[PDB]
Amino acid sequence: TPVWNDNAHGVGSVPMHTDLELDFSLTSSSKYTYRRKLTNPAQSIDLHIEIEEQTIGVDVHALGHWFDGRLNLKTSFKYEYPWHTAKCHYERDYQYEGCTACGLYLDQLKPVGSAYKIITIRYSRRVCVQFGEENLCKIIDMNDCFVSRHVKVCIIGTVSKFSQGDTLLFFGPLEGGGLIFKHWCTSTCQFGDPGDIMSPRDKGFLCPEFPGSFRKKATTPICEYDGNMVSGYKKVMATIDSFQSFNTSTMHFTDERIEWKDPDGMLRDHINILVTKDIDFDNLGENPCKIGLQTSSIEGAWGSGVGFTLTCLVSLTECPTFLTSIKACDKAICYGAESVTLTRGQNTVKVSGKGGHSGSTFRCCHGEDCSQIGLHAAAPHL
Amino acid sequence: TPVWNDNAHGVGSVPMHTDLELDFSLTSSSKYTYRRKLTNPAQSIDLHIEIEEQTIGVDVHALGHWFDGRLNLKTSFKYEYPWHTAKCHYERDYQYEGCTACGLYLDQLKPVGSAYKIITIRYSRRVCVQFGEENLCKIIDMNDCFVSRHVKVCIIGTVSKFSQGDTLLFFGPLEGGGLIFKHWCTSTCQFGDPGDIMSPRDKGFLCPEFPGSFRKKATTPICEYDGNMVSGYKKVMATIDSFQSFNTSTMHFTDERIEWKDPDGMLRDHINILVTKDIDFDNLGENPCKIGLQTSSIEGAWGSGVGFTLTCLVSLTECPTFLTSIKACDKAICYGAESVTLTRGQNTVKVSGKGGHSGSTFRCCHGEDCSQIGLHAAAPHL
Amino acid sequence: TPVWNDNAHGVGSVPMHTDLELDFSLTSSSKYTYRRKLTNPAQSIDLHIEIEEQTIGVDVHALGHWFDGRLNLKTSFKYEYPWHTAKCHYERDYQYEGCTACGLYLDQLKPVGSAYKIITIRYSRRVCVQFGEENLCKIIDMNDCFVSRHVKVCIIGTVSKFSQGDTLLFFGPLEGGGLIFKHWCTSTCQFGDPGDIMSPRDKGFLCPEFPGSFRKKATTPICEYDGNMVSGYKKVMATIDSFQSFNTSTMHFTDERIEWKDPDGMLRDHINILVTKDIDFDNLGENPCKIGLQTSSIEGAWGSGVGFTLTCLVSLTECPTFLTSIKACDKAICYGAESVTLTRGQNTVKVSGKGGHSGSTFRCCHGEDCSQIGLHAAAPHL
Ligand SMILES: *[C@@H]1O[C@H](CO[C@H]2O[C@@H](C)[C@@H](O)[C@@H](O)[C@@H]2O)[C@@H](O[C@@H]2O[C@H](CO)[C@@H](O)[C@H](O)[C@H]2NC(C)=O)[C@H](O)[C@H]1NC(C)=O
Ligand SMILES: *[C@@H]1O[C@H](CO[C@H]2O[C@@H](C)[C@@H](O)[C@@H](O)[C@@H]2O)[C@@H](O[C@@H]2O[C@H](CO)[C@@H](O)[C@H](O)[C@H]2NC(C)=O)[C@H](O)[C@H]1NC(C)=O
Ligand SMILES: *[C@@H]1O[C@H](CO[C@H]2O[C@@H](C)[C@@H](O)[C@@H](O)[C@@H]2O)[C@@H](O[C@@H]2O[C@H](CO)[C@@H](O)[C@H](O)[C@H]2NC(C)=O)[C@H](O)[C@H]1NC(C)=O
Ligand SMILES: [K+]
Ligand SMILES: [K+]
Ligand SMILES: [K+]
Ligand code: NA
Repeated sequence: TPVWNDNAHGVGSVPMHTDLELDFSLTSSSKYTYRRKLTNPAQSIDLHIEIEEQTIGVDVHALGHWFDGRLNLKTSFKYEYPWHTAKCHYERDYQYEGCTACGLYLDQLKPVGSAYKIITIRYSRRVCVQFGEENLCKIIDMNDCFVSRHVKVCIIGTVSKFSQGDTLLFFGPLEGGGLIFKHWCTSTCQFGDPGDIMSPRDKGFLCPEFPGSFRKKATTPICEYDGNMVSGYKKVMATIDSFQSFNTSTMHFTDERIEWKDPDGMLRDHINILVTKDIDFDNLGENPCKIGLQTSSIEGAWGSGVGFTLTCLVSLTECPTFLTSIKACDKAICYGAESVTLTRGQNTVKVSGKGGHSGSTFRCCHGEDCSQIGLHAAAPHL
Repeated sequence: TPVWNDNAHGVGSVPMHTDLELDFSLTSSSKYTYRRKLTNPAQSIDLHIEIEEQTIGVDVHALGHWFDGRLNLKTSFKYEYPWHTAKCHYERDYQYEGCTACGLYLDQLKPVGSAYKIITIRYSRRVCVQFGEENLCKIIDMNDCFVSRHVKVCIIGTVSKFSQGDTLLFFGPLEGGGLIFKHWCTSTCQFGDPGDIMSPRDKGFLCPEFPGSFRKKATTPICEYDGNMVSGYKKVMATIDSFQSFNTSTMHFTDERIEWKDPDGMLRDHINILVTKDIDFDNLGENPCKIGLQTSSIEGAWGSGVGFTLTCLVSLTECPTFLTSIKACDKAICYGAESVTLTRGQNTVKVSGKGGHSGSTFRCCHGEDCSQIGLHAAAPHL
Repeated sequence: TPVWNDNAHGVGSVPMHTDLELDFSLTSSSKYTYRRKLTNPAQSIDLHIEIEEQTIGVDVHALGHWFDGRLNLKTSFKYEYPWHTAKCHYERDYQYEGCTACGLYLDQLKPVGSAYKIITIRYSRRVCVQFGEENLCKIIDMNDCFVSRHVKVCIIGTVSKFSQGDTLLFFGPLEGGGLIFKHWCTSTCQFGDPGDIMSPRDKGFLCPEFPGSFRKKATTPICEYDGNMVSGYKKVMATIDSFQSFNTSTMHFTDERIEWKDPDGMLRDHINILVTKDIDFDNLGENPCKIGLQTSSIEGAWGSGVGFTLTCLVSLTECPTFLTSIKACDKAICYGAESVTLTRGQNTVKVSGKGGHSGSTFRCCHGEDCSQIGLHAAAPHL
């Protein structure tokens, strides 16, 4: 007969047994403080609420640096091309009757920015509530709720600035801001594209294609190339106003993740705060079920839009069944979650996730509780 | 003087005459159940609420299968090319002083997945409410409300995973999941692009372009082609981690539509449930207006991002005017809606819609009531 | 000790001291009216609320007209090409032993539509509230709240139809509707792309690239070109159902901005209206701080996805500190905002914005109050 469920984050209330409601639209980039002494219609309760500015957390794959460069054309006339040491090149031989060779190569290379592929975007605010001698702080994700015996704080919002798959480019001492690219080259990079010339890891260029053709023109042959000769950096700069900038504040780069506070004050979210002074709220997720967790296996990749899957062994006691969520987390960041009705005893639960880095150990978690160890996922782009 | 309007789905309440509020953030992929006996401060009322998991419904155009293949180059030397039977080919003749022909053709073709263009995305939850001997179930769209005399259930949420225009690729026995492509080729498909080699309907390939050039190189000429030789499937697989996967559960494919439950447990929506035990809510859309409906004509297409327009003849009685919505629906799925202030008597109302398939008969509907017949739209991509 | 903050738009209420709540999901394209006489459990208060249809305001850059055309190939044999007057052309000379010239040129040019790049998208509803002899109307942005002593109206919603960076194409007497393009050419335009042939300002074509190659074939040489010969307009029309249409009503074009009401009746937003008859709401943004404003400088561009930055000199009196927002606005439209904790006396505040046109004078604003003059930003695409 029981059907315990902790996936509901919120409260049941009797509107006549509630004492205070705060309901408002708040600038995303602003904090908010509320302080009041709650008195009886000779004992007072101190209420102190602090809501911090909206933070964005983006799980990314670092793509390395984008480069500007010049495309050079050379003519030579077995026996190797004069330009052979160039990493990025294209050639055609005209031979017989040794050869007579046309070559293209990139040179005057210079890094212009660092690029990051968006894997996941999540917004949150840190919320702290003191009610009497109770003090509790929690990072509340947008579209989730802070729940306590006497106070509920729900945040509801939407933002459409960034999308999964976008590429963020930072031109310099990041902070300040960057550009969003919606069409950074991936499966085909041709010279001229945004993202054309990349160095994924300081060494090794991923060279673009040169889709055009050579031609040979009473003396010496002269080579011509009839494709595009303008680098992607130059083409983008020539129409820079076509691209979308964003600004940042208090940036924090870590491996495969960027967090910051977006200072765009045009954005708002909705905050609702409900307080009951006497009779406790009915916590909708209250239950007597107890969960033990450990990892079993993992497959897939960090830093990947495809992602990974963490297999968890989950033990349920004190309930016949329990509808809940099992998460894949490491160091207080969660990368995926699976809603599941557990049955009493052992359960096997697969959790699909995305994000993290080579050093991540993805743990099986329930609420704030996690397994003793996590598992590493595989590298992407092998 | 009257200005009846049923476009407001919700209630007016006196907060002191309300008995229970449930307010919470719920895991999108989780159900929720609430059961309580409502008692007087010796007669009890059974309250039973069942909210089902979020479902996504996507109106799509089935694009057929994407293929891998190999690009082959041949040299021949009136009188037809040795490779002439290949559906996808490209040739250049070098003649005079019969010809001497260079050819490219695709072969070793193999279907790798089924592709679907997103036309419309809608999320919903089925909500069932028992209050006493009243029992009512309704599919509630995200950002709409369930309304009854004693209970309101509103769902508010946002999801940004899928966008109109995205292409979904399913690699195998769909269920499990798929990939999202944001740049599947449409107006120009070149060999190497995602979507390059398609078969829209099991027969007939839509062949990609081959943008490169041929060249002819003491004996026989040998042809060369200087464009890309790697298929789009291979190029995408080589950088697969650049693309975004999604997972699915309890899939249901129908013609030009896919429905499933997304098991991503990181997503949440907001649920508000308000209950009045005694005095009925004021239903904000209550009215005495009566509507009769029939179709008049249709133009445009199913399976199209451009869409169709259904013209409806709508009769209004019992009101001088009525602000309401007229919808284009078939088999309990609605594909478009027009808000309109009807005037007493006959009205002509045009409803713009998107989606459906060749067998769809788009009917004129108001609320749960529809015309006796619907009209077929035209096919896309003719 | 004080920490005044006006970034919270909303109210604190005691639920037992509130008299009426309206909560509902409203068709985006519908208005809503509520009229009631508020009576004591012999004096009545007239309540009259009018909510107007959702309006979209899009800051854009007008891209000029897109053209259809025909690609013509000519052979000629110092001394200028027969086709030299064509604005869009491509040539290769085959010379020595004067030249023998192959040329391509565009002709039969015809404008097919007007294109606009989306810079910013904002939705709003006009809300008017009469409570007794108080009457107040305000344009309320989605996810903001109307706040007065006796009535709060909050709008919460999300729409995903348009994105920053999309290109809107209007084919004719705009109104009716248009097409959305997610991949309009920017940094590289090749013949065949959406956006290939543009005229930014009635004179001057921005010509596309012709990435293919010429070749020369007992008499006269004949030129061939092996690249794409089909215009972008024709290629798009050939697969028009792949693109997304939208409809419009009561359009209003101004320089670099378009406003309209989207008649898509499938879209809804959420409206909450709370009324207290007797004791005034606690306005969460109430404060005694007083602000003076003037511009100091500006940099950056109108009509640009990169944007501008307006530097404001802001004087704070009557408070030691004040957390608020300073905006960049002109003629009752705001283009950016910065949340800031001002300190008593002078402050320098930088406000990042996007949008506007050459005639815009961006002013420093707080609430409904603005500086006496604004500053012009620079043109984009110079
Ligand atoms: C959720 O999806 C993952 C992802 O794997 C799928 O990705 C799709 C894009 C598509 O390519 C499909 O063919 C592919 O299976 C599933 O994980 C995969 O499962 C298969 C079969 O068990 C394994 O062979 C893969 O190694 C494995 N990959 C990863 C990264 O885990 C997963 O099964 C699916 N369901 C759940 C509950 O996570
Ligand atoms: C809503 O838009 C449709 C779509 O038709 C428009 O699509 C735009 C993308 C653009 O190309 C524009 O030129 C085009 O008209 C309108 O329907 C069309 O209306 C015209 C004129 O009556 C007819 O000739 C078309 O056949 C018709 N097409 C379809 C599919 O119905 C429609 O009028 C407009 N308004 C409403 C209220 O639906
Ligand atoms: C908010 O961002 C703007 C935009 O300028 C940045 O844009 C990024 C896309 C990237 O290219 C980065 O290199 C670039 O600085 C900042 O404005 C710029 O600031 C610099 C340094 O002071 C000036 O040299 C530029 O002229 C100026 N441009 C504009 C349009 O204002 C701005 O500083 C930043 N911060 C704030 C608070 O607005
Ligand atoms: K080439
Ligand atoms: K070609
Ligand atoms: K060329
Ligand atoms: Na070529």
